[PDB]
Amino acid sequence: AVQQNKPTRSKRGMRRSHDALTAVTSLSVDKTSGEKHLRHHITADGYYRGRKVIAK
Amino acid sequence: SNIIKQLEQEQMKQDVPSFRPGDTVEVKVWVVEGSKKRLQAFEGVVIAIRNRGLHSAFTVRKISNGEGVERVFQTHSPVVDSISVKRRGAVRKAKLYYLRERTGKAARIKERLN
Amino acid sequence: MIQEQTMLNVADNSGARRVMCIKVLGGSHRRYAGVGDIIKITIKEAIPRGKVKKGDVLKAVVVRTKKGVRRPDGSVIRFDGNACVLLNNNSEQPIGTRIFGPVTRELRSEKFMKIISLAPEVL
Amino acid sequence: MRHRKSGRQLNRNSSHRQAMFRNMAGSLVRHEIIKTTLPKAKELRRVVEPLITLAKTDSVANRRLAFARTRDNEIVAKLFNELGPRFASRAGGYTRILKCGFRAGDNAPMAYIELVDRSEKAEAA
Amino acid sequence: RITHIPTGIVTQCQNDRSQHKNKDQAMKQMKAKLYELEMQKKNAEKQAMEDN
Amino acid sequence: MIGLVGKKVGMTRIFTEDGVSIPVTVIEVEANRVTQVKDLANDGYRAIQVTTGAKKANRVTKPEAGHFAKAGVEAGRGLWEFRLAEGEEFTVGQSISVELFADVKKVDVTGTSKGKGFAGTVKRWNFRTQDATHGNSLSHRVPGSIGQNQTPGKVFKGKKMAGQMGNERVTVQSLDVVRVDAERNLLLVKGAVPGATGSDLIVKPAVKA
RNA sequence: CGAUGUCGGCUCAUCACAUCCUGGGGCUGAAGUAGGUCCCAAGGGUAUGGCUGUUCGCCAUUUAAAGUGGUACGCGAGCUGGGUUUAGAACGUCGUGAGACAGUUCGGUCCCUAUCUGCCGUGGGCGCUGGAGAACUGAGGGGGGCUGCUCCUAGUACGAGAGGACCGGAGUGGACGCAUCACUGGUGUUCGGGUUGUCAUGCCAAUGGCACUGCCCGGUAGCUAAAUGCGGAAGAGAUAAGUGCUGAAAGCAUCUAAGCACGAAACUUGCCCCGAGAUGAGUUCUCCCUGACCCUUUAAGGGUCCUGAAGGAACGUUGAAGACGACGACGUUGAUAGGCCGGGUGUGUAAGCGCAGCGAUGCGUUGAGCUAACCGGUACUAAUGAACCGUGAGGCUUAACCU
RNA sequence: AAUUCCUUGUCGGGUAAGUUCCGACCUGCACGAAUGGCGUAAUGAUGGCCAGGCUGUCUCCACCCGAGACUCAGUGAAAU
RNA sequence: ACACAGGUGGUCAGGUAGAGAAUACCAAGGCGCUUGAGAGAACUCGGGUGAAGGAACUAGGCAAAAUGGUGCCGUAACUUC
RNA sequence: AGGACCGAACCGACUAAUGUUGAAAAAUUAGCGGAUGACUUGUGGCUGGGGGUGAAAGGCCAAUCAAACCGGGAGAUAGCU
Repeated sequence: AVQQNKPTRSKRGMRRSHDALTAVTSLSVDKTSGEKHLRHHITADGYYRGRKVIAK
Repeated sequence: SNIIKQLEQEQMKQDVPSFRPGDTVEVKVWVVEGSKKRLQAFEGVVIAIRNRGLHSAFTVRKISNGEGVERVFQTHSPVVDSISVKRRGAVRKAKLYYLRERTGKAARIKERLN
Repeated sequence: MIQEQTMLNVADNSGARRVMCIKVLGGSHRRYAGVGDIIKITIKEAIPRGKVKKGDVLKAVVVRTKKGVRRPDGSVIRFDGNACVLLNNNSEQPIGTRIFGPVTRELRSEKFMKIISLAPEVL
Repeated sequence: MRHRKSGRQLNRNSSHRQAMFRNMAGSLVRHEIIKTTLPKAKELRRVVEPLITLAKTDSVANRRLAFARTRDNEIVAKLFNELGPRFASRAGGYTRILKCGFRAGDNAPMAYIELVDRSEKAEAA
Repeated sequence: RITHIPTGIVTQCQNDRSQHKNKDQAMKQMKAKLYELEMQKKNAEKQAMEDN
Repeated sequence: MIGLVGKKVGMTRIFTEDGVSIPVTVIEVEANRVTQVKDLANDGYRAIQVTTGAKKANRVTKPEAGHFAKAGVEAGRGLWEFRLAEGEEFTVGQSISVELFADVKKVDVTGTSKGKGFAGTVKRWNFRTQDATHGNSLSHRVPGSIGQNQTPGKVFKGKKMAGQMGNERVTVQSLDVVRVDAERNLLLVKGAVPGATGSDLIVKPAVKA
């Protein structure tokens, strides 16, 4: 099964209307270190909701 | 639920004997022989017991006029009048479905004796 | 659940020994006979002399099944083999004058009252 | 349909699953804290916490029953003589799952799964 | 396939390509095979009457 | 007539004295507080609107809250209209209970079927499979032809095909009531009603015989 | 002719009516039962096997009935490949021969990841004129619509007898559909047990790995049919053929011209489902926002400041919801999942120690030990303060009341 | 009949029902004696038919275990 | 044509079971096959189990199921013995 | 003893399913036939195109065969597209 006419560059864009990424809406800031991070994730320097949970 | 647990155990008979598989068991049963209402016995070996509170049941194999009959009973039915253990069997399993193939000397069960 | 091509033993004394079902009667597309149901049959084995011969086509009534019957309280009777009583094709009375093995209350009607006399045991 | 069904298949077969969680349990009891994919960690809870609960009671039968589910005597030692004592009071819920981010190689969601009581002198020694 | 509804005697033809040949051929055999059950009534109502 | 909104607790059975086992669904119909009443004047049709159970004060929204306050009544796990016969009359705030099915002989239970997800034509529509062997080539449970060619050259609307099955409103009609139990807030109907345990159920009297 | 792949079978259908059954009628060489024939009627229904590649047909046994046609003699980018239609070989036959036969016979590669239309499902955007959260109405659309046998009516009507009803009521079947898991069952490589070979944990004992889950035996929850609940309706409207009543034109007659009544599974409703994108974008309830300032080409105009509501989304724990989205529950003022406790269920009397036995083994401790998805509890673990989107009373014209 | 058009010849056997099979008949369209005739134990991934066993082949499908399908990340074709 | 499930002569021959160079589990030794991570729909692929029935399937028992070892007893027509 | 029997290696290729822009321009998985011989296999050699070789299928002769491949006559000829 295969096309009988070339699809336009119109239809190609129309299809890709939905291909776009949602950006991460906003970042939690930690109370201790003041670092920014993903909600519910530890920080780049090992903090989560106050306490240092990693030795790094 | 505790809603269903309470509707069931206002129906459960209090007075059922302990019996376990291998036990030979006579089970009496209201039949309507007409418009009259007789008891009819049914002796044989208990091959299988389901335990589910009210839904609890048990299967009984006998050899009746040269012909094998199982009969499942629903324990807590009023059709079952009474249950009554003749002989106590000594078997390792919970289900004696291997008795279906066997007849006679093979399908003997040891008595438990204790 | 007797159906076309099922082989049954014969409960009566009529002459036959094995028979094969060949219709389930009483409907279009009807799949199964259970107990107390009429089926058309043919005779396969038959003992050397007796009322009926091999190849005879006639009716029977199913009186025991392995699948089992059910009773109103949830109880099941299963048997260990499928079985039937041979009948005349037209009157639909029994041919056999004795009946071997136990049978059931599901027969208990106007029609098969002759059998539940002759049975050794009704369960 | 999987209406009301526990377990995660994890794109493996039952004998591979079984053995993974044997190794992964053992790794956690040795080190008290591992990095692993989120969904594996969540299924490591349902294996580890039953061993810790087993070792609250010492016996011999229990030791052997633990050794049937670990196959490592260094582990059952540490379960019975170091974590049965530590979590004597605690009624379940011995393991914490923290989410890091995402494994560079294949963009998988990662997560630490530590034990709850961690004074920090039993990974090296 | 012609068939006589009174008796039960049938015929065919299908040697030909043309349906109309096959029909008028099978009409011939149907004439013959109804003439043949004039002989088997005629001959069996001699030897009915001639036996007694 | 109106009916009530309950909850499929689950199934069990009732042995009668004469022998029989009746299989029953159990339906908890804790009592249905009327909120709103509708009337030929304002709404253009006659109907009540009822609620049941409890929401938690915080998990209610401000536009819900005000609707329930207006009536008088504590908030419940949703809302549900019922139309009204000639002569029937309910004021607001007027807890209807399962005593309404005291005299009633049959009912018409209605809620959401279980959720099978994406279902194939065999499961969904009872399409009979094809041969498992004698040469079949990647076509054991697929649905065969879907038309003709060229006339009419298109597949007709409402062709039975695969796709979502269940999770849909469903009625069952003319279920015998076995027991009503005012004190435990119950209702035991013979047989089987749609939905999972926990699902909500609109129970009405039988529209038919 | 720079290809429109063939009979039959499978799967899935769909329309016509010249109706096979069920429904309504008229005539009968219609006593009754049972038939014959014609008119209306397309709602639903409308076999299984033996033989053959077969369609067709014959035969067996059912059925209320096994209707006739159209759709590329419906359906191979859906299946099959028996038949026919390549190359091998053989028989009969024709030909001097190569070879040939709408003669027969054995054997013989069936590709395609779906762009557009269409169909089944499921979302995003915008719109519906301030924004939000609920519940509805119902324009329109879809599903469903089958029927047997037994009993009463009654051995009454009918008939010389043989036999034997309509009309109406009651019960129990077949087939088809929807739901469900309480029962009977199936499954249950996540629960328990037995057992072969072998390797390991130092060895004994006890365990584990591998051998299709090694082979087996039971089996929880879920899913499920063979399991068990329910369904087809009554009724109403307007009609078909048909039957009539009054009744002229045509002093009578006439169902018809005016007028009036009946009249069927068809039609419109009644039952079930979808349904305001019904752009003709409907209704009802509740909730939220009640600030300054400046400029230009002065208008449903542009900008700066303070303000950020209702609610929403996002994130997390998740679900009898699920391809993904979506839908539902919960997020510490918390039972949303995991663990934990207790129960339940399943397996069937663990290990260890003791006793008996030369030993395998047996007994005692012991209905022991273990026990998934279940029921009931329990904040032990994880569901974080926040941030993010969404504003600031909502156009003009005309009328009707209220000032 | 690997040969018979008419032909599903006729008769018998086997099946509830057998255009195939087996035994016969002879009306051999158009068998026939080394382009061999008629027979034949054994042999055959050879053609036809029947029976026991066994079965999800089917009545009529149900559930389960794995690999893809689907979602995310990286790479990235083709006929037309 | 590829870092291709194909093809390629000769030699060596450990343990336990076993007739065996078959098959299972292992030693010596060597590998985890150069995309992963989730999910647990239809449908397809490769497997397992199945109530009652048992070839009714079909062109045809195609496919699947079943049979299966050693020793001992016992074994028909027909036969070129 | 045997163109004897069962059955691995080795030689083959009957059935099915998969694959059919493949893992593969003929394979894979599960079964299947021969397996002391008219067997099988390595190395080297001979036979050449109207010629070879053929337990014969018009089979094979470098993925090509009712007349190989490479170059030449050669811009063959084409009342056809």
